[PDB]
Amino acid sequence: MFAQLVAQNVLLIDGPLSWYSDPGLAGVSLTGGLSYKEDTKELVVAKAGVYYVFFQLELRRVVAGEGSGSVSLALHLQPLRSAAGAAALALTVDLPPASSEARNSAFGFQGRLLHLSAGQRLGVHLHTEARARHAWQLTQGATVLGLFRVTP
Amino acid sequence: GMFAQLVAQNVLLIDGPLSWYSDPGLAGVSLTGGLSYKEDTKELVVAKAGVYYVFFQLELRRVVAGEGSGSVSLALHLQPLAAALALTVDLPPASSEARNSAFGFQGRLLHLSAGQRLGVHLHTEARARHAWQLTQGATVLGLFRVT
Amino acid sequence: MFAQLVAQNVLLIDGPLSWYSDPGLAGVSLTGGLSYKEDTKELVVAKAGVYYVFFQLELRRVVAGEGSGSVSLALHLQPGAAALALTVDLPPASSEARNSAFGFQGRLLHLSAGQRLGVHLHTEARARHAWQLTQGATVLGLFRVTP
Amino acid sequence: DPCSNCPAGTFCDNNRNQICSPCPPNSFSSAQRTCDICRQCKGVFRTRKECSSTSNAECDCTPGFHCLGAGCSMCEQDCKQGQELTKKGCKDCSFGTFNDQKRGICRPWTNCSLDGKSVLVNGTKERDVVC
Amino acid sequence: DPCSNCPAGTFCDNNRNQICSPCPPNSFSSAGGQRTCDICRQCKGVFRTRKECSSTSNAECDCTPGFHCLGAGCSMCEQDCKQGQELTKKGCKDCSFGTFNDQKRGICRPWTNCSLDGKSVNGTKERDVVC
Amino acid sequence: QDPCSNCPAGTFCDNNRNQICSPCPPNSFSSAGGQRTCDICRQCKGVFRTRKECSSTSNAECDCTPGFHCLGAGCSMCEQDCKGQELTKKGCKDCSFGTFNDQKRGICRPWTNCSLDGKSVLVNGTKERDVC
Ligand SMILES: *[C@@H]1O[C@H](CO)[C@@H](O)[C@H](O)[C@H]1NC(C)=O
Repeated sequence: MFAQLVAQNVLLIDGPLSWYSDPGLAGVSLTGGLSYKEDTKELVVAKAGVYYVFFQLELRRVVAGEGSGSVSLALHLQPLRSAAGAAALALTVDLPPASSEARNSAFGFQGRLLHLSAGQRLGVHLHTEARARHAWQLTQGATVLGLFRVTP
Repeated sequence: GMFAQLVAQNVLLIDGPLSWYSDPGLAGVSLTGGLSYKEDTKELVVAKAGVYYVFFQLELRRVVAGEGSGSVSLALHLQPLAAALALTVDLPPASSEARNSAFGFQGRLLHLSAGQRLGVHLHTEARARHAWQLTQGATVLGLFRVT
Repeated sequence: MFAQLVAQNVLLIDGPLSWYSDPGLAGVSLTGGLSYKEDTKELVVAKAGVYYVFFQLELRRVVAGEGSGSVSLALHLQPGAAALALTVDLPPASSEARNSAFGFQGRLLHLSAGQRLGVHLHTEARARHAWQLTQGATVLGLFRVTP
Repeated sequence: DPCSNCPAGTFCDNNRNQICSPCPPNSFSSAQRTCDICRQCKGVFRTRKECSSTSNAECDCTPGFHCLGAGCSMCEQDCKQGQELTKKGCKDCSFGTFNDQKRGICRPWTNCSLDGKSVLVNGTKERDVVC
Repeated sequence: DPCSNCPAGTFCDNNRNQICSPCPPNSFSSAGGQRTCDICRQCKGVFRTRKECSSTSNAECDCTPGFHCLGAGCSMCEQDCKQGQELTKKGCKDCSFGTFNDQKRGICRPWTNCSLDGKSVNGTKERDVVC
Repeated sequence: QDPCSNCPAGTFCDNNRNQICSPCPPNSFSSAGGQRTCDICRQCKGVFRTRKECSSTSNAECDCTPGFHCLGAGCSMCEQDCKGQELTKKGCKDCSFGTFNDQKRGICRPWTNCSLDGKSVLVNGTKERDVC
C-alpha cells in the first residue's frame, strides 16, 4: 500500500500541481487503494491508517545569470481535518541569486508520518516569491510526492 | 504498528534539550506500541528493540524583520551511552531577497536497544537569537520499526 | 530486508564511493538478500520489489578560511538518468564559521532482482582540499516496502 | 459519519472508538479527528487573545515593534526618522517627501515659492525645508 | 529474460504480466528491455521545441529568439551578448584587454593601433580607440 | 547481568553470531568494553598526517601537514601558519592595539615606548611593525 507520483509541471506558476499517475511511466507507482483524480489533481487514499508521506522538489535555473527568490510546496488535505488552512506537509527552497560561483539548482526534501482518513484526498500547491520566476523551472521528473503505509 | 512522531513544544531558540508533545489527541503527534515519552527527562523511550528509521525535521521562521543570522542544530543523543542523528540549519542574514525561513531534514536507520531513551538537544550560534523562532508544529522527531 | 552502508571515502575525488559493509561496524547493517561487492563498489539486491532508498551526505571544512563550491552524489542502477541525486553547497569562508554542509534525499525505487546499485561523487572544486566528507556521515540506506 | 456528530471544542477519538473527547491542554478545534496545537506568543510576540478550545490564540507585537503580514506573521521595529510604514514594511520617504517624527507619515516638503518666501535650508528625507 | 524481448517504443508491463505494452502518452524508450518508459521532455518558458517527442526518442529543445543555448542538450539559455562581450562555449564573457566589440552579437576585434598606422592616440571593452 | 559486558576493549558483542566476543574488523576499534559494534577508525588524509596509527584499542589521531597547525579538539581542522597575527585557541587573531609581530610564527610583543626610553616618536607603530 504505497504511491509515488511525478509532477507534470515545469513552469513556476502559483496553483496546484498536476501529476503523472500511469505506472508504465518511470518513477510513477500506484498500488492498493490509492488513486489519482485527473480533474481535481488529487491523490485519493482508500484504506485509512498512518503513512510516511514525503515530497521532494528540485529546481533548475534556465536563464543563465538571472532569477532569485523562493519556491514552496504545500500538501493540503481535503476534506480539511484541521478546518483552518494549515498544511500537512510543507517545504520551501531558496533560489540562489546567480553569483560568479553560481549554483544553478536547488533541492528540498521533507517527510513525516500523517494519520490519513479513509477516502482522504491529498493535493499539493506550488507558491513562488518571484524575482524573475521565468528564470527558474521545476526540474523534470524530480518533483515527487510519495507515501507508504506504516500501520497494518 | 510500532512507530512514533513527536512535536516539539519549544518556540524560542534556547540551548538545551527540547520538550515534546506526546498526547496523540494532538494533531501531528502519534505514539503506538512499546513507545512512550517521559515528561520529566524529556526522553522518548523504546520498549521493543530492533532497527528503526529515525528522522527529524527542523523548520525555523524569522520573527523580527530585517534581523537575525547564524545557525541552529539538533542532535539526537542515546541514553544509555557522538550524536546518533544530527542536523544543522543556516539562518540567512536578512537581505533584499528576504528569505524568512529555514528547513532541515535528516533520517537514517538506527539499531536501538530495548529500553533505549532517545533525547534531542538544540544548540544555536546566536547573532540575535531573538529574531528567529522554531516554526510551530514543524520541528518533529519521528521513527518507525523496520525489523 | 534492509541495508545501510557507510562511505569509506574522505577526500573529495570525482569517482565512485567505496563502502563499509561489515555489520560489526557502527552504522553499517546488511540483512536478507542484500550484499556488497567490494571489487565493483556496488550494493546488490537479491529479492525484487519497491524500496525506500535514501542517501545522506555530510561534509566538513578542514582548512579554516578556505574552500567553496559544490559536491554531488548520484545513485546509478546497473544494469544517463540518475535514480537518486543530491547536491550540497559548500559555503564560502566568511565571518560566520559555517564549517559544514548536510544533504539528504530519499524516494521509492522499484528494484529488479539482482540489481546492482552504485553511488558516484562529483565535485565543483574551488580548493577541494579544504573540504572532506564527514566520517561516518555519508550514508546510503534502503528498506523494502513491498511484501 | 460518526465524527461529524462531534462539535467544536472536541475531536473524534479513533483510539477510544469515535467518542467525542474534549480537546486536551494547549489545543483547539473551531470546526475533526484531532485538535490542533494552540499558538504560542512568545519572544517579540505578546498574546492579544488567549487560546480557548474553540479558537486559536492571536498575537500582537511587543511595544517598539509593529505587526507585518497576515495574522501578525512577524514583527518589525518602529520606523525611524526618514521612513514610513507600508504593507511591505518601513520603506524610506520618496523624493520630495519627509518625516520628522518616529511612527509618522511621509508629508511633502513645504514649497516656500508657492507660499511667498524662499528657502534658507533645503528639504530632505527627515526634514522639511526651512524658509 | 522476458523483458529483454520487448523493443524500443514499448515496456515490459509488470502489472499486466510481462507483455510488451506501448509507451503511454508523453513517454518514450530509445532502448529495449525497459520496465517503464521515460517521461518526454517539455520545452516551455524560454525553451522552444526543436524536435518533437516520439515513442522512440526524447524531444530536444532550443532557446526562444533573443537567447542562445548553453551546455550540453541545451541545458540552459542565455540572453544574446551585449556591447562589450563575445559568445564563448562558457557563455558571454567580456572582451579581453586590447580588444573591443561595437555591436550586439559580435566578435572581439582588437583596438586600431594608431602607432602602427602613423598617427597618435584610448580604447575600451565596447569602443575602438579614437586617433 | 549481561553477556556483552563480558567482552573487553578490542572486541564487540556479535549479535549475528550469538553474543560471542568477535575481534574488531579492519579499520575499526573499541576503547571500552560491552559495545555491540566497533567504531570506524579515523582517516588522516589531505591536509592531515597520521600522528598515531589506529589500533583496535584506540582511535587514530591526526596532526596537520607542515605549514599548517591543529585547531579545536582532536585536531578537528587545520589552519595556515600565522602571518601581524598571533596564534590563539580560536585561531590566528590579529595583534591587539599597542602590540605587534614582526616575524611569522611569532608572539604579540608591545610597541617600544620611546617616552619611557627618553626619545620621541618619528613614526607610529602598527599590527606588523614596532620608530623613535
Ligand atoms: C592607453 O591605455 C593603456 C593601458 O595599459 C596605457 O598603457 C596607454 O599608455 C594608454 N594611452 C596613453 C596615451 O596613455
